[PDB]
Amino acid sequence: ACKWENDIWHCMWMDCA
Amino acid sequence: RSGFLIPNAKYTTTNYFEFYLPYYWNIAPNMDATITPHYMHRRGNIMWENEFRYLSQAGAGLMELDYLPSDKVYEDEHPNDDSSRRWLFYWNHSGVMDQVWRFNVDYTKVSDPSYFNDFDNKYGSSTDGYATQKFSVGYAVQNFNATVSTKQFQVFSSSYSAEPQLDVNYYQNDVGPFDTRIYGQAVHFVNTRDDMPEATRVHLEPTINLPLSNNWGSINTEAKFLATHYQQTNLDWYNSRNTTKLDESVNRVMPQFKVDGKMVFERDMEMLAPGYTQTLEPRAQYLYVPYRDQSDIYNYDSSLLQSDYSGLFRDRTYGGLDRIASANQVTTGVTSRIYDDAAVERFNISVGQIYYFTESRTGDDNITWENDDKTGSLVWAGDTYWRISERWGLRGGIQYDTRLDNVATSNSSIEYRRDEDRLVQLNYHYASPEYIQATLPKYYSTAEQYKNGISQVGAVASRPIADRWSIVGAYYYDTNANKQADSMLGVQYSSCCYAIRVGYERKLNGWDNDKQHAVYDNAIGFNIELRGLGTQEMLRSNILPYQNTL
Amino acid sequence: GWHLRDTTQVPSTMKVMILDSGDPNGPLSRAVRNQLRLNGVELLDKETTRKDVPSLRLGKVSIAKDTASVFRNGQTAEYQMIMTVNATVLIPGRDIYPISAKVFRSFFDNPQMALAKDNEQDMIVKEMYDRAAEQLIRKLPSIRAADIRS
Ligand SMILES: CCCCCCCCCCCCO[C@@H]1O[C@H](CO)[C@@H](O[C@H]2O[C@H](CO)[C@@H](O)[C@H](O)[C@H]2O)[C@H](O)[C@H]1O
Ligand SMILES: CCCCCCCCCCCCO[C@@H]1O[C@H](CO)[C@@H](O[C@H]2O[C@H](CO)[C@@H](O)[C@H](O)[C@H]2O)[C@H](O)[C@H]1O
Ligand SMILES: CCCCCCCCCCCCO[C@@H]1O[C@H](CO)[C@@H](O[C@H]2O[C@H](CO)[C@@H](O)[C@H](O)[C@H]2O)[C@H](O)[C@H]1O
Ligand SMILES: *CC(=O)N1CCN(C(=O)C*)CCN(C(=O)C*)CC1
Repeated sequence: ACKWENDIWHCMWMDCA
Repeated sequence: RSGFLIPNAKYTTTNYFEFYLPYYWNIAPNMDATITPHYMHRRGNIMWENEFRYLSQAGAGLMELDYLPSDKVYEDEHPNDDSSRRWLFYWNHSGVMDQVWRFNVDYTKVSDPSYFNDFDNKYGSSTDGYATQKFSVGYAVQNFNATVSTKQFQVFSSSYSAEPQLDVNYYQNDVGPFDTRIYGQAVHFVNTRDDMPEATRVHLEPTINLPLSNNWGSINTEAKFLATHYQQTNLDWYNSRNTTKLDESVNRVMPQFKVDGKMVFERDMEMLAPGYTQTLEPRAQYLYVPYRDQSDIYNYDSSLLQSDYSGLFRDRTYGGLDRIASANQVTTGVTSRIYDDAAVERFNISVGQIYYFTESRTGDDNITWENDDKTGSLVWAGDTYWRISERWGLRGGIQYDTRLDNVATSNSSIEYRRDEDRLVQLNYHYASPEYIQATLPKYYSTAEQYKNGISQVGAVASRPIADRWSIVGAYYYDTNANKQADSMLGVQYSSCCYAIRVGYERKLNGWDNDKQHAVYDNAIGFNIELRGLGTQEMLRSNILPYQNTL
Repeated sequence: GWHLRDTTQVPSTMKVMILDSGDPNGPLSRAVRNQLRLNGVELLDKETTRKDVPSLRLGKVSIAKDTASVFRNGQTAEYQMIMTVNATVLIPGRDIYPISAKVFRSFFDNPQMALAKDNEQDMIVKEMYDRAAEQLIRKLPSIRAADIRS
């Protein structure tokens, strides 16, 4: 699990490690 | 009105001599019943078959109940079993009531996995690997639908079931220039084994799209949002045996962006056929879905989808919702059509490919490719249809994957058909061993009966004689093993008041693990009906039934 | 001698039409309505008082799932799905012209992931209707020429 950072829009479209 | 039909006989290698003594009972309009004693000599008993056909406001339905109280052959092969009785229950219901209610039932349940290899194949087949048991009740109006269904499977060769599954679709078309829709699902996954994980999944998917069109071009932009919640239990046994651990609570949130575009060009086929028109249609589609690590979610209902030409532009790599592969790709294809002077399409040919800018990942990538290709043009597909004349037609398709380093699959067919009674057809199916290894379980790749793939040539023919005789033949042959797969002959004589048909079939009917060879079944039977020449019925009687390809 | 398509996929005499079927809330009706709205066709109810509007009546569809190929043990390897749809375009003054669509799809069988295969089958059916709808639209001009020939 994890919690989204402040920049929800940019963080939504990024890939995962 | 109600009485005895003509008894019919058969000789098979499974039950030797078989006798049928049907009795028809017209209970009322929309209610027929058929009670058939079926004496089997090798099993030395009588199977009682009970068919019930009904029509009601909820729709049309058919139930079948076959019961054999004891079986000598099954007793000999299973001497430690408590009882040797066999049975089969089948129920097929389909109906739409008041244009809004939809009732569907497709239920099959047999007593043992070897039922369809030993008994007649009326509502089942020996080619079946499992029996389906599906119930569904839905409410559908013009902008809304909500369905609740149950899906269970009886495997013949552990299975997951949705108990229950709820799907909801809502649409709204005129929100400014945008079309909008929302999809929702709630499913409970249960396994037959008591040590496998159980799941509850809730999924939401709002989609918006802007379409634009001309006389020649079209472009659709689509933004979709996927939010899934998993609650998983019974993870102790799985987690104690796997290095990758399943999670009890999982949230998967991901957007999807898609752009599709089509163009149409026209030209006049002046040199070949004046009045004929040729259309060239290029189509492109960019798809982006960010990568989400889904290794902590068990795969319940996601399977890899075949990628034909139409499947190249699909936005999903797997079915279901347990696995959603990341995408950064562009699909490009072209379709050429040829229409005659009457604006009737005589020819079409499509070729397309998918180019991957990044590897498609789900976090759990266990599929065995033949090479480590990850990006570039990896998937190619092609299709073709040609109506050569009013009686001649040819269809074909091919799917190539560079990761297999082979042609994945292919199929072809050429058919002549003067009418329902006079026809010839040649067909070919191919699936490579690499595709079988990649898309199927490991023991498929290691087993003799599975590992070689498919290379099958089929020929079907049907010819009337004297406007009262009909002769039908079929032969399906495997080029890899150089062995017959299926063969069928059938001759029917039709009169004004009656018809008599005699049929013969030899088919693959199983595998012998001891000497490691296929088992064959031969069946020759006669049938008399009280009065077409029955060509189409005979063509649909074997394990590889005929289908019209124009 | 290639050029962009200067005409419309739907003929100008069919730009306003009546969509009629025995299952107006079914998947085929929804797919056909979406396809007709794609090419800017104005759909009317069957009880409208506007005359000289061609009517597209959707017949009953049939979906068959047969075994295309088998393994060495006689088990099903590939399933072939065939969707057949019949319809009639009635131009009120002139005549009623029948049309049909046939769609072929294939998929491999997997008992071990049978439930997943069932989901895949549903997806395939949800594609097939769309293809059938497209085929119906592609038979629209051939009717129109048949209206002009007679
Ligand atoms: C009409 C329907 C409504 C449509 C509304 C528009 C929705 C789409 C919003 C823009 C996002 C889609 O655009 C998509 O953006 C992502 C941002 O991660 C780009 O993706 C790229 O972004 C950055 C680059 O530094 C990386 O984090 C990422 O790994 C990379 O793939 C995709 O290449 C692009 O295709
Ligand atoms: C682009 C539009 C047109 C595309 C559609 C064309 C029709 C489909 C192809 C049908 C041709 C016959 O089917 C074809 O059979 C041969 C073998 O018999 C396959 O060939 C495959 O197996 C043979 C085995 O002998 C290997 O030697 C070969 O390297 C391998 O590719 C082809 O991969 C398959 O496509
Ligand atoms: C498209 C039109 C053409 C198709 C129509 C014609 C249908 C007939 C196809 C030819 C095959 C049928 O012929 C098949 O031959 C095999 C040869 O292994 C024999 O099969 C079996 O028969 C007996 C009983 O087990 C044994 O003696 C034999 O060794 C064994 O192979 C049978 O004679 C029949 O099963
Ligand atoms: C915590 C989490 O599961 N996500 C947010 C973390 N971020 C981010 O950019 C803020 C990126 C990775 N991500 C993954 O799934 C690996 C997205 C979900």
